[PDB]
Amino acid sequence: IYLPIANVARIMKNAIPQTGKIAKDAKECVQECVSEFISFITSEASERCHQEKRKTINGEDILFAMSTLGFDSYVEPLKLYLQKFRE
Amino acid sequence: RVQELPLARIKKIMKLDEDVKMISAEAPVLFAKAAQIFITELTLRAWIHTEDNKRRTLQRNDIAMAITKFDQFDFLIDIVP
Amino acid sequence: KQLHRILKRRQARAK
Repeated sequence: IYLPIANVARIMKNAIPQTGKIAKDAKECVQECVSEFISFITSEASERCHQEKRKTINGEDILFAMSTLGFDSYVEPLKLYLQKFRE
Repeated sequence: RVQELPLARIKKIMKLDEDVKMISAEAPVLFAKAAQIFITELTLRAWIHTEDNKRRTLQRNDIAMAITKFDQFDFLIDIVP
Repeated sequence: KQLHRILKRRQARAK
């Protein structure tokens, strides 16, 4: 299970200079990496929820897993995105 | 826009986890934005190796090199060998 | 900081 390749490729293209090109196998590689990112963070959150005897993975569990595993810089932009999403 | 990412697909990936019971509504939304941040940073770091090799086409080996060089990407060790 | 989660994910992907 992967996010749509066209969405992944669009985000990749926005990151590199306008004259750059991205090979199809690089797009497919990043598609795989994204899914592993989601599963890696989810595994950390799910083990914590299990230990704490809770049945629902909440947003705080995801953000805390990111903070623990080296993605603390994501916490503030994610909170802002979700809040703007809810407004 | 990050809103274009399908939340059902993100939820499906989460649900592969053997210990996931129920998922909050906000969890896939957070992952949608995180996916954009992650793709952008991984792509930029790989592009360092594209240019260092005098190329203008980003290739899979560039991603592999970026993963080895950044501690935050250690978890991709088996994905891009 | 990722090591123990990496080891665990390898086991999950094998299944």
